Amino acid sequence: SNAMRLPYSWLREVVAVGASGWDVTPGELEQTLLRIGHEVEEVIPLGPVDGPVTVGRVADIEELTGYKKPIRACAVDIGDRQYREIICGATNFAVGDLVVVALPGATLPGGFTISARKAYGRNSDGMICSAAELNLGADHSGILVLPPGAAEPGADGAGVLGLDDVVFHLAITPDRGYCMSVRGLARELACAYDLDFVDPASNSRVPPLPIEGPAWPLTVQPETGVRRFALRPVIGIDPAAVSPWWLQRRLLLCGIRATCPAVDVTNYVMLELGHPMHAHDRNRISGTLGVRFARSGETAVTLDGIERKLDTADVLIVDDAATAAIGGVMGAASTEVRADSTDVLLEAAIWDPAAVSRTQRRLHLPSEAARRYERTVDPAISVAALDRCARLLADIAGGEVSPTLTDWRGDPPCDDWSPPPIRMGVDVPDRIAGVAYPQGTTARRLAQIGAVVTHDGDTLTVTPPSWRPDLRQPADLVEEVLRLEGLEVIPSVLPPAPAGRGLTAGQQRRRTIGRSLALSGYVEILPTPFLPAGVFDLWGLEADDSRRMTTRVLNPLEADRPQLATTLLPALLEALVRNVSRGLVDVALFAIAQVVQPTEQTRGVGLIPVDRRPTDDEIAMLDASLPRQPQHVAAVLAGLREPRGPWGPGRPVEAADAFEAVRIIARASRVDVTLRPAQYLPWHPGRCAQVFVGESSVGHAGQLHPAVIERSGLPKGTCAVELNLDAIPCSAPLPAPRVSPYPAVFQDVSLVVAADIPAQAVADAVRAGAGDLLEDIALFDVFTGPQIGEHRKSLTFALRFRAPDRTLTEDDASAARDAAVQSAAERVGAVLRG
Amino acid sequence: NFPADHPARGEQDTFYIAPEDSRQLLRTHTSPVQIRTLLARELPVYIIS
Amino acid sequence: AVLPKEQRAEAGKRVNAARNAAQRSYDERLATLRAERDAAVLVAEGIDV
RNA sequence: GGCCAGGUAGCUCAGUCGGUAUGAGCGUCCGCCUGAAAAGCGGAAGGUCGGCGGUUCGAUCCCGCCCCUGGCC
Ligand SMILES: [Mg+2]
Ligand SMILES: [Mg+2]
Ligand SMILES: [Mg+2]
Repeated sequence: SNAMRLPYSWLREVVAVGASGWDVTPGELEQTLLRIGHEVEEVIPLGPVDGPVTVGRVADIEELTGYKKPIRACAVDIGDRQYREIICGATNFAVGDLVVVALPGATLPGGFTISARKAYGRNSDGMICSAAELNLGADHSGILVLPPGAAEPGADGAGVLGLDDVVFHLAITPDRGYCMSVRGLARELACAYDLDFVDPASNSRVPPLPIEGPAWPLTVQPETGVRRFALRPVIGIDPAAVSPWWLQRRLLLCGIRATCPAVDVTNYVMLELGHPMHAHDRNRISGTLGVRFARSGETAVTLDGIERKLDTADVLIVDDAATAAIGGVMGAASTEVRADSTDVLLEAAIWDPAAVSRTQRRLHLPSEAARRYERTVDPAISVAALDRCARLLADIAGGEVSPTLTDWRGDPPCDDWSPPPIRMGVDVPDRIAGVAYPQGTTARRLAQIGAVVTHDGDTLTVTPPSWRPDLRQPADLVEEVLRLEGLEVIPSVLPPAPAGRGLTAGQQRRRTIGRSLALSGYVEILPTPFLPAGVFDLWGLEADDSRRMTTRVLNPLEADRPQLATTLLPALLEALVRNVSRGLVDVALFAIAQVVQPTEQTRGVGLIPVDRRPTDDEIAMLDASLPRQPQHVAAVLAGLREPRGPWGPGRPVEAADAFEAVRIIARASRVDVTLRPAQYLPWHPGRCAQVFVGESSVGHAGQLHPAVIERSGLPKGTCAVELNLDAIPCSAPLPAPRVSPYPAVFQDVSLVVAADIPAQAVADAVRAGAGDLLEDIALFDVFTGPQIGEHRKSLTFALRFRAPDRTLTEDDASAARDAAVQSAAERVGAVLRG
Repeated sequence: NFPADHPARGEQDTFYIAPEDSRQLLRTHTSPVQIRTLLARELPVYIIS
Repeated sequence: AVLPKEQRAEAGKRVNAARNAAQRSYDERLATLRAERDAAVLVAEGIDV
């Protein structure tokens, strides 16, 4: 879209007008372009060839028959008294055409040695070359046919084709539309090398043609944003005429195919000056040419034979019969130049950049003209580019330029396209660059790029040229001085940053959670925000599940994955499947990223004027229109949790491993969490815990549902955990332990409870009854023998009692144990074992 | 300073949030975070996103 | 496949109706056994979380 | 955007323009074997041939639309 291809010979030619003898190596030219801000995507040298590669004329053709595809035994005149008999398989040439012949002993790019061959029962004393085989172009369906008069038979092929040239592929930034031509790039090189520039669009290079009257009746609606519209006829062109080889070659090297002299000239001048041109068959124009907007539902068939559905924002060129062109994009087939066109009306117009951009994007037409208008075309060279086209076409097509000219320049007519002047201090570029440039550096560089600078003491008044609409503010001028003086002269000094506060508590906690999970055996992945197709249908989630309320992307890379992630599990499970499916069956993955949980339908906020600061209410409105995006931590486990070794066969992943992942995240966050049984898909309802911080729910953990595992292709027993880190408050505890020097008392209590009673509820009841003497409690036995009873279990806890100021007796600890026993009997219905 | 209907913004292909013309998208850069910092914090600002 | 061409239409129509009845009985039985599994997963595999 | 090429087992890929993909290599499982393994030998399981419809007694195969990669401009 921003590509600009041009040969170095053409680029050197324009620079050399004002700098005779200027010539640089392609390596130095590449560095200079990069140093001033022009990215060189590729440097493609033509050829090279060696040996007998000459121009020939096909004098006779013999159609060798009897084979699958037609073969031609050709007699080629290479400029001597002995015609060479060459076999060829191409069919895009006739007797009398000029071709490029590689004779035996020649070398073609790359390393292809040419010699006499015995093909199709004949003797091939050479080879007729194609554009691709000569490294001149990409055409390979046929051989290269030079236009008549390009060269005589026997001329050096490398010289006629200009294989010593070098093609430069540039990527022009959208702020330098003036560089999408040989004119602008030559001006840039003239600035970089401090040379005198002769503008190829000036009146000296393009002397104006006569203006004796109107060329065609024109009605322009100014609401379409057109700044200029010029018309000049060229009558009496020869339909049999063809563009000379020097013109077709420069078009080919610039990436444009030659068709007819009328169109070839318009493309050539567009590449030379930067003003897109179009040739209309004047004999097919019916009445007054009108420039207006397209009406609703109006259609137009462009010159490629495709019907275009137009919009009311599209600028059209119409007559009394039909639409003549899509303003600034592509002409129509009605007034298109054909093989029998004798009278041509040339169009030179300056369209609105924004209107052309919207039209060419809606119709998917990034033409050579469109991608130049949307980057602003110099409105001052329209007649210059027009006269350049007329005089060139009349010379090569044997036509005659009409002395008539229509030049609509607005209402009222604009005779000066100068942008508004800019006031800037003379030392402003010095301050931004941190360099003390020599005296007059800012004024000299701004005058090189075509601006007029006047001095008012210490303040400069700069008026940029018409081809530089990117220069509106003093900062735009600063870039011009800094880039032409070279950014390498800017020194390296460290800024005076104030004392900072470092990482926030949330940023610090995110590191600690990542370290703890990694040191515990989990492998971090980068979760993709795009959800897999129908993953919630695989999970069996209800239609009203909050996780289904997703945010969808209009243009995703995969159309079946438009929704954004409300949970981190689908990305982890997809990464889990990748590892397991590739031989890594024992894996524990984790991720820390945000989710997208909207609270309403996608509602946007209008454009706030950027000329001021948005008010605090407008900032709060922009935040309320965005979906909630909290930080989540999640993990998935499958296979062996502990690997096998000399200790034993290892331990497969169980739900407790996911529960332990919760306590690892909790300890890393320095918060206390509680786990409670919950039924929450996609987890196993009997092996799923809901994690709470105090009384706020922060996530779930456990083993996944066996049905979800089957439908998702997951390993059996797969476990998962997901927590909302934003729902976990950042804690900064300040403990003050009192280490008691007195001995402890060790006792064990065995309590029998119902099977559904959580072991933590019993421990919490024991602590609540034991009091402050209880220093530690730990479960170490869960017995479900037949002497316990059906649906009942026995729990044995190790108790450690210690007083802070005395030595306890066994009765003192037993009194605390008995009080703990009564508390368990009252809260969880525990019965003392016995 | 992205101009609308311009190659400096139109060519910047962005994951836009459905439906069309919602003025909501997936960020192509963390520069909007730099905009929020200038609106929220006092000068001078030395921030990394 | 090895049957004569004149007999593939009649015999093939009776083969499909037979295997569709077996496939029909299998699909609903698969759903019934999966429903019983989903109904008997909470209690038969419950743990102390 | 047209015309081709493709999406096939857990992985990497063959192969079929109508009734069995007598699929390969590796991966999974069983036996002989070992204290337990692997290799070796002997064997099995697993694909609804990209998705949704259509034609047909019957579609990986033919038709339409759509999704995803490659070639091509
Ligand atoms: Mg600039
Ligand atoms: Mg595969
Ligand atoms: Mg074995």
